[PDB]
Amino acid sequence: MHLICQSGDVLSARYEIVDTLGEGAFGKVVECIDHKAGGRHVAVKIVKNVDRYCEAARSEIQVLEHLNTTDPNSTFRCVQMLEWFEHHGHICIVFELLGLSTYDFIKENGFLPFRLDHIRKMAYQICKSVNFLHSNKLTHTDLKPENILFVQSDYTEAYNPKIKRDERTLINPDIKVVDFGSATYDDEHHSTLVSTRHYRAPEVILALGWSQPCDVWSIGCILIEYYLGFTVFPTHDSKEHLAMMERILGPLPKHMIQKTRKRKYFHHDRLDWDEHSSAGRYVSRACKPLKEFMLSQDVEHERLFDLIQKMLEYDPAKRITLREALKHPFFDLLKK
Ligand SMILES: O=C1N=Cc2ccc3c(-c4ccccc4)c(Br)[nH]c3c21
Ligand SMILES: [Br-]
Ligand code: NA
Repeated sequence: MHLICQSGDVLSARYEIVDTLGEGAFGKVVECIDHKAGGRHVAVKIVKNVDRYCEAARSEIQVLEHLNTTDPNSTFRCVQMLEWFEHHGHICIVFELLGLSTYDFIKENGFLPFRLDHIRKMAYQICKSVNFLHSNKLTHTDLKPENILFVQSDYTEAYNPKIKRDERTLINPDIKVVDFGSATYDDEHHSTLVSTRHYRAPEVILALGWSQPCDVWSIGCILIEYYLGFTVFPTHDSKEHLAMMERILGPLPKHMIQKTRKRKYFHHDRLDWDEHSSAGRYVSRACKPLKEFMLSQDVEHERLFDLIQKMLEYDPAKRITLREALKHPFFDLLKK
């Protein structure tokens, strides 16, 4: 891929590569000049020439033709796909050009959180967008801050005496949702494993089956990360992940424990986790009950945390739907 994704390379006798916007497992996304469309900049996803990513790219193209036809104006803020082509055996998907991902903005700003009023707007848009998917018999399955992009990531920058550091303040917090290569229709095969680990729902970890509610779980994780500026379940070990969950949210429901095929995590229907081991003391000291993460007792913080708590309901059958989430009091300040 390195040989065809360089600055200056031309794709499909039309798109001149400017630079790389980001890289993933799948390949990379590059900003290009569209020399046919008078020099307009676009984003081109160059997909690795590897079966699993080719297949996901083909699936993404189908999902986006469906979504972009149903919502041609992007009222529901899914990214607009413009075209696709093949270039030296790589599938390339052209999209409208967006700004930084919400993840990169956090990272570039030194892992500082977003302001609450921005979180409120971003959350509403994310819920609206994913609800539109949920209304069309789709589950995204891979929601994460890297897949939520600012329409424009421009910021103002000033020294802030309070934290004795320069600080970027986002100008326009409008977002779009990207990456529909894992999105699954209600009547299609469900992989056992979905979502990036940190955003993965307990029903997925426990291999209990999943559907739209697993997106809601991922959104809860995203919102807490927007609030705090860091990932709340940063581990790569499933058992430790579940231990973190229990410290933050309390014990898993017994019926879910009883149903799982992943017997290895449990012993006599409780998590098989030594709280006094090294890893265990770390989980106790670093994690804590969800509400203790609040940085203020002000009612707007309480409202956000009530919503996050409901999104992080363990039992997916009881978890708040995005339809209900859009009516939550946290969003009242957006409404006339
Ligand atoms: O500007 C864009 N218009 C569509 C699009 C899709 C994915 C991206 C990404 C991206 C996201 C996750 C991992 C790697 C890259 C960036 Br950063 N910019 C993108 C755009
Ligand atoms: Br980015
Ligand atoms: Na998770």
